[PDB]
Amino acid sequence: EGELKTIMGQAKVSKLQEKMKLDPRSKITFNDFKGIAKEVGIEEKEINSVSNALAQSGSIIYLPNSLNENLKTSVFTKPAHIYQSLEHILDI
Amino acid sequence: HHEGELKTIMGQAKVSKLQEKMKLDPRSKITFNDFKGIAKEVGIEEKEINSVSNALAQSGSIIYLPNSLNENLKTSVFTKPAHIYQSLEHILDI
Repeated sequence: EGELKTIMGQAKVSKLQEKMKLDPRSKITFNDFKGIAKEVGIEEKEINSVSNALAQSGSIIYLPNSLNENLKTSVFTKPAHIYQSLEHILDI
Repeated sequence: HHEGELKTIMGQAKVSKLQEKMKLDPRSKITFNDFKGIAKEVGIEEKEINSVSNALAQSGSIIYLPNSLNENLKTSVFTKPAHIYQSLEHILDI
């Protein structure tokens, strides 16, 4: 509702992005992503909404509906390389 | 979406390039119309801009407050909001 609450809620998701940049892993379980998010004050009640906003923003790749077991539970935290590689090998 | 992994990823790649453009742009505050222009430069249609701008705000990549009553905030996009987050926590100690 109010501007400050909005900005401060958003700041947590920015700190989430910061932590994922510094983590050396590029692929983590959703359970691990949940835990990093908790570290910056994002509760489990908000995690589905935050993951959907990060996926639509292009900031993570997360494919919970995939039939592949690997992809279904995995969060790609540095997707930029994946986007670039895909456009190159498929010549988009 | 079941079975749309490749379609999902490449649609996301457009918004990723939009965040790239905004990191490289030296401006830290632009109008929403300028933002729309930049998004269309990476191939994001007018029809998806409101959903893209919502996902970017919720992920903390922009500040965009269309419901504000301050006319300037209402039509402005903050493209490097990390400095604002940090400053706000600093000056209000929260």
